[PDB]
Amino acid sequence: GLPPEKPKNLSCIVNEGKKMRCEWDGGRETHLETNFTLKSEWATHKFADCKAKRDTPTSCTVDYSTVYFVNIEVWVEAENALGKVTSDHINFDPVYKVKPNPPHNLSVINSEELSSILKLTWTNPSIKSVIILKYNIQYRTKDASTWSQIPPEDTASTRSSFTVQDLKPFTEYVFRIRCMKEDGKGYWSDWSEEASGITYE
Amino acid sequence: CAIRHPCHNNLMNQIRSQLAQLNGSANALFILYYTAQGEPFPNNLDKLCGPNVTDFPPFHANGTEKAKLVELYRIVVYLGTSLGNITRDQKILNPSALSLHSKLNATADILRGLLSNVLCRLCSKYHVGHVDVTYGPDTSGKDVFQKKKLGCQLLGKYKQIIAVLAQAF
Repeated sequence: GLPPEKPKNLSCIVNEGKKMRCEWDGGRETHLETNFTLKSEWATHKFADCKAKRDTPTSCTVDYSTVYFVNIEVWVEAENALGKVTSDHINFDPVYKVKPNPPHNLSVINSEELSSILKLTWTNPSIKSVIILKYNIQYRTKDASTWSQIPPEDTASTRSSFTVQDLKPFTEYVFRIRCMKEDGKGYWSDWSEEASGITYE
Repeated sequence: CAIRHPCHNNLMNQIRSQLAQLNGSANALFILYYTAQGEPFPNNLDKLCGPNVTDFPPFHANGTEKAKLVELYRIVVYLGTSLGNITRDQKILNPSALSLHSKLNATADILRGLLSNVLCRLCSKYHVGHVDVTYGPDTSGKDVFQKKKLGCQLLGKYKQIIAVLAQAF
């Protein structure tokens, strides 16, 4: 048997609404019974330790609720009969580790009296009240194998609608959208439900 | 002023974000609260849910940064404790107002974070030594109705003061 190696690649994620979760790479098999503990603390308060389950040995979901705008220091402790070691510490504001819920209620309309025009409207996830949003808008013809995407720069700040143009006349289109913190620090949300619509000619 | 590691270097911007956060959901917390109490609160908001600065800590938006943070600190503590009593009672009096309990805790969480950050700039920048105490006297001093009212007036005061605080930093 051997002593535990320093855990590495610690990274945390905060799905909107849920408690924070961190994951890490354990290291070379110890052949011994090794315990992992996720430590976390504000500069003024030690939070409850998080002990990794056997089922999920290299990941932990804390027991405290997520508080944005307050840096939290985090690290992992590994231990077995032969040794007790800790990972490097990371210190971040939970706000940069968010995975919003997908925008919902996506819908299409031809509110332009023109063909090459379609307007999408949707409802932003609740996290909008905390972070400014960025998006990826994808579209494709009803019968097409792959998606096309609208330039990222054209959908770089919070909005609840976008009007897509330069589309081919009398054509049906499918759409989907996803979002995340405007500065790119975080995780993309899952895609929204698809929405279709046809154009004039 | 005991620290567990170096306080953050973007404190003032973070508390600003924290105040905005509070300010932007206070109205919803207030609304949730009276609506959950039922008659005679929804119809008599002005005399059952007004903003009374009782013993409530003061705030001079015209003060220095240090002076405002110290007042902000005593205010958060006061609100923080007032909020615990309110929720304690509300879980008993209105066991069904699930949404209400939830938003109460959510606001309590945001408030604790504010204390941490405020305490951090106050210690790191002004070497304050420590800040003086002031709590809300919940107590059993009141039949069910006085609780409900005191609660409703606190949130009323909270909604007003928070807005004043949100744009003074």
